[PDB]
Amino acid sequence: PTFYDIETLKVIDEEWQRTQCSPRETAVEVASELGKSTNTFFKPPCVNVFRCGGCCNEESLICMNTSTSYISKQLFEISVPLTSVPELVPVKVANHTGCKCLPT
Amino acid sequence: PTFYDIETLKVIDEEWQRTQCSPRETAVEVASELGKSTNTFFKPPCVNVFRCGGCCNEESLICMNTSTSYISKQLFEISVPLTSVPELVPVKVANHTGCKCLPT
Ligand SMILES: *[C@@H]1O[C@H](CO)[C@@H](O[C@@H]2O[C@H](CO)[C@@H](O[C@@H]3O[C@H](CO)[C@@H](O)[C@H](O)[C@@H]3O)[C@H](O)[C@H]2NC(C)=O)[C@H](O)[C@H]1NC(C)=O
Ligand SMILES: *[C@@H]1O[C@H](CO)[C@@H](O[C@@H]2O[C@H](CO)[C@@H](O[C@@H]3O[C@H](CO)[C@@H](O)[C@H](O)[C@@H]3O)[C@H](O)[C@H]2NC(C)=O)[C@H](O)[C@H]1NC(C)=O
Ligand SMILES: *[C@@H]1O[C@H](CO)[C@@H](O[C@@H]2O[C@H](CO)[C@@H](O[C@@H]3O[C@H](CO)[C@@H](O)[C@H](O)[C@@H]3O)[C@H](O)[C@H]2NC(C)=O)[C@H](O)[C@H]1NC(C)=O
Ligand SMILES: *[C@@H]1O[C@H](CO)[C@@H](O[C@@H]2O[C@H](CO)[C@@H](O[C@@H]3O[C@H](CO)[C@@H](O)[C@H](O)[C@@H]3O)[C@H](O)[C@H]2NC(C)=O)[C@H](O)[C@H]1NC(C)=O
Repeated sequence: PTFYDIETLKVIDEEWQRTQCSPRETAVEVASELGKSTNTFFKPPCVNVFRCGGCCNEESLICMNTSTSYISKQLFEISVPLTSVPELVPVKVANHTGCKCLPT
Repeated sequence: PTFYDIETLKVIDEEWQRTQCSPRETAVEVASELGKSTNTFFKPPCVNVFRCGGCCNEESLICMNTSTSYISKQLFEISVPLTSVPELVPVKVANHTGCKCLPT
């Protein structure tokens, strides 16, 4: 075990660690998380919340949220066509606060 | 258009911008990007590369890579069972360097 050897391996592990199941910030399209009837739009269409992702030690395991809170995010509801008026509505979208690899 | 009004809207747009199609760093499981025959493992199993994602202005559009480079990432190949020895191999994994919303 030379000294140059260690550093690289180290670094590779840090790589491996940064890929592990955690709540990472992601872009969620609000339509796909609700009923979305009769072409009631959103603007903006998407929102930045934290979500679970990343790899697991064993294959059968998956990154699943173990806890979740719900942020409120002001958005414009546009029903086009057509009317009248889009209003500033606070929609509740799931922020994942806990994760763990699980079955499945 | 009051002054408090502006700030919030501003901020919401910045939200909207941060969700738009771009190359964002993500965790790729190396098995799923190759042949993966006869249970030839990897360790670590995953790797941090840049990939395309995010929302698009219109619905029919998707974030697609328009350019891609290929990073080389030293990994351990373990064929278990079983032998012999896992060796430090440089695998070539796709780093997305360009994106744009497209059809589809
Ligand atoms: C893990 O996070 C997900 C979000 O990705 C959570 O799923 C959500 O769970 C809530 C609460 O059960 C669901 O709200 C429900 O919606 C139904 C019908 O759409 C409504 O009738 C109920 O009254 C309720 O409000 C929501 O649908 C669901 N969202 C999804 C899956 O898209 C889940 O709760 C989280 N799980 C853990 C372990 O915390
Ligand atoms: C949405 O979920 C994200 C992540 O799941 C939440 O961010 C997390 O907030 C918690 C709050 O306790 C942070 O815990 C602590 O953070 C401080 C930061 O200095 C740290 O010193 C402590 O050791 C501890 O970790 C956590 O770090 C943070 N995670 C990330 C990645 O930002 C966020 O709060 C959730 N949104 C809301 C408002 O519920
Ligand atoms: C967008 O990025 C993707 C990666 O997610 C690129 O897909 C990859 O394209 C390369 C080059 O065509 C493929 O390599 C090929 O593999 C086949 C068989 O597996 C081999 O026979 C060929 O000789 C070649 O080396 C690779 O399979 C493919 N990877 C995927 C899709 O998982 C794609 O090139 C990028 N597109 C743009 C617009 O740059
Ligand atoms: C893998 O792809 C990522 C992103 O697709 C590459 O990161 C990007 O690298 C380019 C190199 O030109 C950066 O462009 C310039 O970055 C400097 C940073 O100070 C900035 O001042 C310039 O305005 C310009 O944007 C780009 O920012 C950067 N993107 C991110 C999000 O990091 C990365 O280089 C690719 N891996 C390899 C080695 O091919």
